Amino acid sequence: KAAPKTLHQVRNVAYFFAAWLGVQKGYIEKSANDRLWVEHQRKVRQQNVERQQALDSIKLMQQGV
Amino acid sequence: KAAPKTLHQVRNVAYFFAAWLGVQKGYIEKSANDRLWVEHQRKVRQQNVERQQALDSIKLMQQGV
Amino acid sequence: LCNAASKVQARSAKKLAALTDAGIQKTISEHNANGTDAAVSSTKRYLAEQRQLFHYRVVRFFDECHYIISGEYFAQYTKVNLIWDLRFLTKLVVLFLIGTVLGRQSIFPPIDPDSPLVEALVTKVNPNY
Amino acid sequence: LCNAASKVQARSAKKLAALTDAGIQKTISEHNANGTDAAVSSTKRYLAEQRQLFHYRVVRFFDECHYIISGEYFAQYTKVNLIWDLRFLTKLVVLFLIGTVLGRQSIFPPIDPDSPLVEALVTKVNPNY
Amino acid sequence: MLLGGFVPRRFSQFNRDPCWMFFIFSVGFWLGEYPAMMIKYNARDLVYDPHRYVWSHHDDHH
Amino acid sequence: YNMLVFRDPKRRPQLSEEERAKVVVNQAEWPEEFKDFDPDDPYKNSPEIIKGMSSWNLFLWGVECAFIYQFYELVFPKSI
Ligand SMILES: CCCCCCCCCCCCCCCCCC(=O)OC[C@H](COP(=O)([O-])OCC(O)COP(=O)([O-])OC[C@@H](COC(=O)CCCCCCCCCCCCCCCCC)OC(=O)CCCCCCCCCCCCCCCCC)OC(=O)CCCCCCCCCCCCCCCCC
Ligand SMILES: CCCCCCCCCCCCCCCCCC(=O)OC[C@H](COP(=O)([O-])OCC(O)COP(=O)([O-])OC[C@@H](COC(=O)CCCCCCCCCCCCCCCCC)OC(=O)CCCCCCCCCCCCCCCCC)OC(=O)CCCCCCCCCCCCCCCCC
Ligand SMILES: CCCCCCCCCCCCCCCCCC(=O)OC[C@H](COP(=O)([O-])OCC(O)COP(=O)([O-])OC[C@@H](COC(=O)CCCCCCCCCCCCCCCCC)OC(=O)CCCCCCCCCCCCCCCCC)OC(=O)CCCCCCCCCCCCCCCCC
Ligand SMILES: CCCCCCCCCCCCCCCCCC(=O)OC[C@H](COP(=O)([O-])OCC(O)COP(=O)([O-])OC[C@@H](COC(=O)CCCCCCCCCCCCCCCCC)OC(=O)CCCCCCCCCCCCCCCCC)OC(=O)CCCCCCCCCCCCCCCCC
Ligand SMILES: CCCCCCCCCCCCCCCCCC(=O)OC[C@H](COP(=O)([O-])OCC[N+](C)(C)C)OC(=O)CCCCCCCCCCCCCCCCC
Ligand SMILES: CCCCCCCC/C=C\CCCCCCCC(=O)O[C@H](COC(=O)CCCCCCC/C=C/CCCCCCCC)COP(=O)(O)OCCN
Ligand SMILES: CCCCCCCC/C=C\CCCCCCCC(=O)O[C@H](COC(=O)CCCCCCC/C=C/CCCCCCCC)COP(=O)(O)OCCN
Repeated sequence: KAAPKTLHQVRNVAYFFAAWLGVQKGYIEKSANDRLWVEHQRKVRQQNVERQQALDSIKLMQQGV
Repeated sequence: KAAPKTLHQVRNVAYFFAAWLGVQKGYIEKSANDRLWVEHQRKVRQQNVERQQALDSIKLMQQGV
Repeated sequence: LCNAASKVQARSAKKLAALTDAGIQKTISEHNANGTDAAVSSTKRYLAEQRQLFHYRVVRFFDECHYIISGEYFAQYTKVNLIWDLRFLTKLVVLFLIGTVLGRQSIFPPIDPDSPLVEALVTKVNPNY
Repeated sequence: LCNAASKVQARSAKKLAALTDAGIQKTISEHNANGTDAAVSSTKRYLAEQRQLFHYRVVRFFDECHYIISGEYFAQYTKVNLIWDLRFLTKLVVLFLIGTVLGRQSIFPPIDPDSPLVEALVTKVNPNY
Repeated sequence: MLLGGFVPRRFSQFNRDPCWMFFIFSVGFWLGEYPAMMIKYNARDLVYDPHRYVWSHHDDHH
Repeated sequence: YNMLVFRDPKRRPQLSEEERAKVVVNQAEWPEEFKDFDPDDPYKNSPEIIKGMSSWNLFLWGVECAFIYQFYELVFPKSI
């Protein structure tokens, strides 16, 4: 059993590992972006609620009970 | 040269043709949707222009020259 | 980290020795003696054969087309041929659906601007996707 | 529609007869006599061989890992090995980039909500895409 | 009572008996319907119904 | 052996060791289906019901049927 003249199997494994690592990088980036957008939407809804509350308060003052 | 016992090549060609036809269907659908959206955006811009012109006309009347 | 690697190598060696195929064992022994890779050589041989058989595929396709068009295929039609044709039809249908999905680059049909579902597009949590 | 088909079949037949490979011609003759397909048989043989060589691949991988780790690979390092390693590095880089693109499912990085480019997302001509 | 009958040794033998052929077809259906649901129900273009808050089963059964 | 809960039946030996040792095995008389017979894999050489139809092909057929069942409405939707 002589020494291997080629390293094809190791190269294939390394190819798979590199592709997997790239996939992990992309997944992490996408997940972070999704979390950021979720927080932004939550803030938008909170601002809308505050605006509606302010409008209701002004209408209540106009009612003058 | 006996008659063929299998029709593998014809089946492969038919597989390719079916996939191609499906691709054509999807492409046609997407193109129609894109044209519809382009027309909708053009109409939106036209409506915005008309609204701006109406606002300018009202402001001109307020100017009263 | 090393014991696991040794165990996996031992298991693969046992399975490789277990097989009783004369050709496979002969090729493995020859490549081990020469230090080359048997699997890669097999892949190259297969690709070479396919490269040299392209026009054979074309000729076979034309021969099969003549056989079907001549009506000789349906003369000896049997239940097995019916089963094969049903498999063929199923593959055609699934390929057509996949082709449509890829063609429009979307699982679902796109929404028209006049549809009331446009609001859903406007209210996307992440507009990037 | 028919003359073109006949011409293509004739050209493929001429090319098939032209090749001077004893094994290919022998296989073609045998399959023609039996009425079977040579290309499909070759594909099945290749798949069977690969199925029977999986553990051979594993053993070769471990042997190559031992060869590299032992330092014997670098003892006989030559320019050809350098060329192969450069090819290997290039493939690794391109695969990493492709993997990132697929992982985020977008050619370009997604836009953050606080970025000023969000307007572009809002002003999409076709929100479906 | 599970007393006897044809028993394939491995996957490749499921084609040696019509009944096991139908069984493996059914298993393929069963296991392949899950990836289909993954692709269909996690699609990018899938959009929640805008009127999903108009009505729900939770209010109805309550 | 077992395939899930289905266990392969095994014939109990009926001959004693002394009588068994005197038996002369002649596989030439055995059917081609059962030569080099192995209790752990008696159907290795058994013929296929349909020539060229592999188990993987049927598995893939079922998977394709499931994909059709789930995706046909995406391409040919129908109104209520
Ligand atoms: C939105 C659109 C975006 C578009 C972007 C752009 C698109 C591309 C455009 C073009 C760009 C330029 C061209 C680039 C080409 C690059 C590819 C190329 O040429 O490849 C040839 C190259 C071989 O070329 P070579 O060296 O010249 O070959 C010499 C001989 O021919 C060798 O002959 P042979 O006999 O060896 O032939 C077999 C060989 C050749 O076969 C092929 O050719 C394969 C197919 C080639 C194309 C691959 C493209 C990959 C692109 C990304 C992924 C896309 C999907 C691919 C689907 C492939 C399905 C098979 O097979 C392989 O390559 C085998 C690779 C797989 C190895 C598996 C081993 C895994 C071991 C894991 C162990 C883990 C242990 C952990 C223990 C931990 C303990 C603590 O093969 C590869 O690079 C293979 C890459 C495979 C990557 C797969 C990644 C999958 C995703 C990650 C995994 C996720 C699931 C599993 C996770 C499990 C948990 C970890
Ligand atoms: C005569 C004129 C000459 C040129 C004159 C000067 C220039 C004039 C200008 C025009 C030049 C045109 C281009 C040059 C010709 C190229 C074709 C050629 O000759 O190839 C022969 C070549 C055989 O030559 P060989 O040296 O005997 O090779 C031995 C074996 O290949 C074995 O090789 P190996 O031992 O190195 O093996 C390496 C390893 C490595 O093998 C591989 O990695 C296989 C390749 C994988 C794909 C990578 C990308 C390929 C490139 C695509 C983009 C090309 C852009 C540029 C094209 C320009 C065309 C004008 O192989 C494997 O492990 C086996 C592969 C198994 C995996 C199969 C599955 C692949 C899945 C791919 C997944 C990714 C898809 C994308 C989406 C993914 C989404 C997740 O045949 C092929 O294998 C061709 C396959 C690809 C065909 C399509 C290529 C693109 C279109 C070419 C059009 C050419 C028109 C010419 C008309 C002439 C009329 C008279
Ligand atoms: C957004 C995400 C969406 C995800 C959706 C879901 C994704 C899928 C999930 C899973 C779903 C369930 C599973 C379904 C599996 C279906 C596929 C399958 O099983 O395949 C096996 C099946 C064979 O199985 P079998 O019958 O058991 O084979 C028996 C033996 O093993 C046979 O062994 P063999 O020795 O024959 O082995 C070779 C054989 C096997 O090779 C393979 O296995 C191929 C790869 C299999 C997977 C293919 C998937 C296709 C899906 C759609 C496309 C995606 C990209 C695929 C990239 C493939 C790259 C190679 O090769 C072929 O099959 C060759 C097919 C190509 C034939 C090319 C002939 C073209 C002639 C054109 C002449 C035009 C003349 C016009 C004259 C007009 C005059 C007026 O092969 C196919 O079905 C091949 C389909 C190829 C479709 C290609 C369509 C490309 C797009 C259209 C063309 C556009 C560019 C060109 C236009 C030119 C202008 C016209
Ligand atoms: C022992 C227990 C067994 C199960 C008992 C019941 C249940 C118990 C639980 C376990 C169940 C596991 C599932 C059943 C086993 C399946 C694998 C198998 O045995 O294959 C035999 C078979 C070898 O034995 P054979 O029966 O003699 O087959 C001969 C040949 O297959 C030749 O076949 P042929 O002559 O009929 O040829 C047909 C034709 C047809 O071949 C093909 O076309 C190849 C397949 C193409 C893809 C089609 C879809 C495949 C299914 C994907 C989704 C699977 C979901 C369900 C999986 C559930 C798994 C639990 O072949 C070709 O033309 C060659 C294909 C060359 C093209 C390659 C490129 C393909 C690209 C595909 C494009 C689409 C990509 C997606 C994105 C596209 C975007 C545009 O191996 C293979 O060839 C399959 C290799 C792949 C293995 C992975 C399959 C999926 C995951 C399986 C997990 C297994 C777990 C087992 C647990 C055991 C623990 C120790
Ligand atoms: C002049 C003559 C002209 C002739 C022109 C002929 C043109 C023919 C065009 C193609 C027709 C294709 C018809 C078939 C496909 C129909 C698809 C369809 O309607 O699907 C919708 C239906 C579904 O309808 P649906 O859309 O209401 O269901 C969706 C349901 N939800 C929403 C819950 C998901 O799809 C199916 O039911 C698919 C079932 C499988 C189909 C394939 C069966 C193959 C055989 C398998 C059984 C046998 C196995 C044996 C194994 C063991 C052997 C020993
Ligand atoms: C993960 C990738 C999976 C790959 C599967 C690919 C399947 C595709 C099947 C259908 C293809 C035809 C579709 C027809 C419509 C395409 C339109 C188009 O370009 O769409 C782009 C996507 O197009 C691309 O990015 C790809 C363009 C072409 C890529 C070519 C790939 C490499 C080809 C090499 C060819 C080499 C020579 C071979 C010759 C063969 C033919 C003779 C996105 O469009 P929108 O998002 O709406 O607009 C974006 C800007 N607002
Ligand atoms: C044209 C197809 C090209 C195919 C190339 C595929 C390359 C993919 C490489 C990366 C994969 C991992 C990505 C991780 C992140 C995914 C997140 C997600 O779900 O995104 C979906 C993409 O998900 C999918 O559609 C695919 C889901 C999984 C598909 C599974 C494929 C088939 C698996 C077969 C399993 C059978 C058993 C095998 C066992 C092996 C392992 C033990 C898109 O929607 P989003 O925009 O993110 O948000 C949706 C919310 N409205």
